[PDB]
Amino acid sequence: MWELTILHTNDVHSRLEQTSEDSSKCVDASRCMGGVARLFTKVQQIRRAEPNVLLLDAGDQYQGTIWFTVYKGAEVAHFMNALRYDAMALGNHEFDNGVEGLIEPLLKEAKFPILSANIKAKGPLASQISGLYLPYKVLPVGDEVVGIVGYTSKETPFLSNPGTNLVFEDEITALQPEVDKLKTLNVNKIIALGHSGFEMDKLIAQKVRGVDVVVGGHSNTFLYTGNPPSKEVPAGKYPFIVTSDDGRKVPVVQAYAFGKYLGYLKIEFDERGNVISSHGNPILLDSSIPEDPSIKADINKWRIKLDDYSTQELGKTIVYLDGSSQSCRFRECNMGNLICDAMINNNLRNHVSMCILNGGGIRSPIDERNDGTITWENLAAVLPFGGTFDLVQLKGSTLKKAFEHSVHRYGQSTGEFLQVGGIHVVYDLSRKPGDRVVKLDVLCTKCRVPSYDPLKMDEVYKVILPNFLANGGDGFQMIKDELLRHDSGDQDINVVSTYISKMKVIYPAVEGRIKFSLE
Amino acid sequence: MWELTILHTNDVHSRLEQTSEDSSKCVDASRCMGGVARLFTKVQQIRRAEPNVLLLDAGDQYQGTIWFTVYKGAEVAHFMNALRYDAMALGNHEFDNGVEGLIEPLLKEAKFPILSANIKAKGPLASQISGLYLPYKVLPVGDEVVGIVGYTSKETPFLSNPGTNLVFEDEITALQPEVDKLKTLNVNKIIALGHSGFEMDKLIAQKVRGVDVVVGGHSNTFLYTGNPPSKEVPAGKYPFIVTSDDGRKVPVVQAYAFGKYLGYLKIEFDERGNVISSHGNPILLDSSIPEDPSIKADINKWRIKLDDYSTQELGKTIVYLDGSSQSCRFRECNMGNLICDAMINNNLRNHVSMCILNGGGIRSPIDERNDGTITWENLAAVLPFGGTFDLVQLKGSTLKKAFEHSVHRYGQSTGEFLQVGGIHVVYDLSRKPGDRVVKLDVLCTKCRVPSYDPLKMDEVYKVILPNFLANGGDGFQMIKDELLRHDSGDQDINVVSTYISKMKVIYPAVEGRIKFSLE
Ligand SMILES: CN(Cc1ccccc1)c1nc(Cl)nc2c1ncn2[C@@H]1O[C@H](COP(=O)(O)CP(=O)(O)O)[C@@H](O)[C@H]1O
Ligand SMILES: CN(Cc1ccccc1)c1nc(Cl)nc2c1ncn2[C@@H]1O[C@H](COP(=O)(O)CP(=O)(O)O)[C@@H](O)[C@H]1O
Ligand SMILES: [Ca+2]
Ligand SMILES: [Ca+2]
Ligand SMILES: [Zn+2]
Ligand SMILES: [Zn+2]
Ligand SMILES: [Zn+2]
Ligand SMILES: [Zn+2]
Repeated sequence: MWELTILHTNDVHSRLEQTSEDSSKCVDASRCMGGVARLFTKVQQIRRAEPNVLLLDAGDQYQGTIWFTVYKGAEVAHFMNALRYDAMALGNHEFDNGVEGLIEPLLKEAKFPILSANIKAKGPLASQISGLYLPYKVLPVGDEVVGIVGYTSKETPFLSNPGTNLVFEDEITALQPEVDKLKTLNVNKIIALGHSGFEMDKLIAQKVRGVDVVVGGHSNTFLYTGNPPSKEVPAGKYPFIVTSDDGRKVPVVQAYAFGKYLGYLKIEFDERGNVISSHGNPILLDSSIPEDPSIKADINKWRIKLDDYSTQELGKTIVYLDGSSQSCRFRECNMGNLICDAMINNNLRNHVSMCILNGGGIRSPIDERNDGTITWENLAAVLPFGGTFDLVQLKGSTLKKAFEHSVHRYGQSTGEFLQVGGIHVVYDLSRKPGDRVVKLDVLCTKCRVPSYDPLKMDEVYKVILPNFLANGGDGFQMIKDELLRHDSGDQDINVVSTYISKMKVIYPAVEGRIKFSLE
Repeated sequence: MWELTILHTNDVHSRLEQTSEDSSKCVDASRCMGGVARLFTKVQQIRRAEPNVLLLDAGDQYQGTIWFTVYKGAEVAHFMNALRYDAMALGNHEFDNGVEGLIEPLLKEAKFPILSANIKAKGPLASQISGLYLPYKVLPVGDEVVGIVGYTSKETPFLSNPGTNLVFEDEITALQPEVDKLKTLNVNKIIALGHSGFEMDKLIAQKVRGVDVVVGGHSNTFLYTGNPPSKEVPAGKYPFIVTSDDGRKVPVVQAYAFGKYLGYLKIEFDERGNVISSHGNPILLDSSIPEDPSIKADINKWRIKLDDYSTQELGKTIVYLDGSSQSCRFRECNMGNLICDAMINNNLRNHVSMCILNGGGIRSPIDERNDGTITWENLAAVLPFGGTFDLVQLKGSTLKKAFEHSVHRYGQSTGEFLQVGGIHVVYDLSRKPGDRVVKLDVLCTKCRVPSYDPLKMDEVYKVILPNFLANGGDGFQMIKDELLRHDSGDQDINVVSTYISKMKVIYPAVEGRIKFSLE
């Protein structure tokens, strides 16, 4: 038997420092979690104990906090290099700052292979990106070799800005010939490492002949065997077992997000590279694990430059600003109401009364226990993308279809669920998709006293929304296709920041803007 | 036959200048109404035409605009004297600034008799107030005499600050011996002029033997025969006929409020002072009637001092601020929501989440068509009383009873109807009084994310409300009797003014805080 320990992270999203349990800024250091210093301690402890170890990342290191806004990936190359990651697969957020934002800060500076087998470069770009990422890497581990084959979401063109020169093939189509090539090179132990979501990961496990294990990301999937150590509810056992079409049991793993957990899988291989068994569980990187002092001091050095975004108080909150995915993708969330109220307040300076906002665009909560203080740093984790809040004119029919889209596949923690302003929507999830909106009232504009009236299909409404939605992001194709007017607006973070400074003390409530009917 | 023309006003409430149709500040002079200059023109036109005329006021000249805040009744004595009023009865708002606020500005300066037969002075006050008001006045009108007997609401001690030295008797008990005294003096034509409301007026007509006509006020009752000329819906025909217990047809009249109409009743008397017939209608004092130039110039002179309250823009509204009685005493009104939002914003600077406000305390709307400008003058007509917004701690049971009180006699345009903040109430008017509240949800305080939960009878809530309600005003005896804590707060007008200045542009909506169930 030959035992391999796979350590893995995914969707770290710029949480270089330790954080609160909800992955927002660490205030009470006594109960903080994650961060690269604490992760280092845990990894080193495992490397001391186990002779055959791989530390892998399944993408989306890019984007999430002021670390990325300021260092733009240089912090990722630096601290991943310091942690001695063995390999990384490209995620969609690695393309947020174009191909040049991936090439210069990360690809040219990483000391570990960066992988994607389903990304093919064309035109002038093909010439200089050659060699900076690889379809696979064969890694020596003890007296053996392990093949790692990469993959990135085929949907990346729609999720990010990878440009016109990169082609994203179907993951299964692209993976099979690379796995077959590795098998002809006598590599009998193969890990598929990539960034497409748990559903695609299970499909890769089922269909790509020769993959022994799948390490994934993108869906922030939490898997656990037994009693979970924190608030994340398991979506399945760890590892999640898939029976392949050629009859093999293939473990599929993922480790939630934000560096809160370290994924840990032990695989028992035979001499021909068959998986005899596997077991493990994600390790909660809580305060019981000490933060490595060398890494922590280097984090404290890089932290100096970021304190310009922490010293200015924009305002105060006396309520928890719930920007969690568990709230904002399933129900009305007070962070969504705050952001929509700021959006409407900004354009009103009777003009435009309605706001829609994809809940998945709210990327972090903000805690009120830090003497209620809100800084640019706190808001930057909520709104990291540098988008704008645009003015659009829609038909009632278009809006009805958008609200049907908001809940068409409700229950999967998808970002399309809409947060609102100037709208009172009631859904009935017992009804079929496309017919779940049972009430949709909107604030009148052509009235001297604003009040709620039923939306009319043949009428025209002005809505403030992110450019992400005006461009048909999150499958809101009907908005881009059917809109009547589209005016570009102010930068998202500046809109909210200005609103918080005007109000001084905020207390946004959940107040019945979105409801679900029991009957 | 001897014909008398009675001209009458009531509840003028400091509308010395002409106003908008809704009785708020005149902006578009082309369509403005009321005011003392326009009233003078109409009265003079009638005096030229009819030889036997009386111009009467049924109280509540005091309180309503910056005119009263600044001149404190000196403007009332002055312009009533200029209009040559023949008599006035004391209203409840004539006692708002104590007995000294009635005595010095008005009683010592009026050139016409001021009347009340059911007000008896005691102690040290009895000595100097003697003669300044009278129970009645016998007035020469041509070759005849007409007796006018006054009356003031027996409830004045609870509605105003008349002090401990004045006793308010039952109107009928006090009126009968004065009417009997007038009959022994061979006065066969008697007008009862007073300030108790249309219901008491009908009772006086029915029960006080010898009263030929009742001229009233206090309930802002609009009566009309035929098609009404503006937005006020008639409560009955003009005059309203009562058959007395001794078998006589007694006309009862009232002329709405704010000087928008001039009450006009022609009475045909026989030689023994029996009413043979009567007819008339309130005259809409609209732009077709020219404003008298002499009065208008004198109004413009007194106006100079008030322009200090008009030059400073506190902020802007882009919506009509509906502070009308027709909205605020019957349904959720956006002026109530604005005032409750300002009340909560002021104390929050999780602390206190709920607001209740008697709709009758909202004394005027504010128009948005004046380039949306809001001044101290505009807010002073909304909040003329100089009250405070106090913090109180109530049991859920107490709150439930207050909300039952808010709709116990719904439909009568009474001021107890509550406007709210941090409360979602649903009423069912088909149910019996005391059991009409079908839903009452309140914003949690002991929660990190505020949200609505059903009120609990045995729990404790902190509510911001006017001192008027904390003192059990508008029959909210349960608040004064059952409250657990009462802290005095900031001046009402300053709270709203400060909130408007912080927001800069306001757009309060009607948003479902108060609802009525159809079933
Ligand atoms: C501007 N920009 C990025 C971008 C778009 C185009 C061109 C360049 C850049 C975004 N803008 C906005 Cl508003 N919402 C977004 C965006 N990126 C994701 N999201 C949201 O995040 C949800 C997915 O979150 P997760 O479940 O954590 C997976 P992942 O971390 O891969 O995003 C989506 O369903 C969206 O709602
Ligand atoms: C402070 N103060 C006065 C006052 C109280 C006590 C001691 C000294 C002064 C008031 N405070 C407040 Cl908040 N609401 C009031 C008040 N005076 C009336 N109201 C309201 O106005 C309604 C009646 O209005 P109307 O139908 O037009 C008759 P009227 O014009 O006679 O008031 C009442 O039902 C109350 O809701
Ligand atoms: Ca194998
Ligand atoms: Ca008579
Ligand atoms: Zn991610
Ligand atoms: Zn992703
Ligand atoms: Zn009045
Ligand atoms: Zn009154």
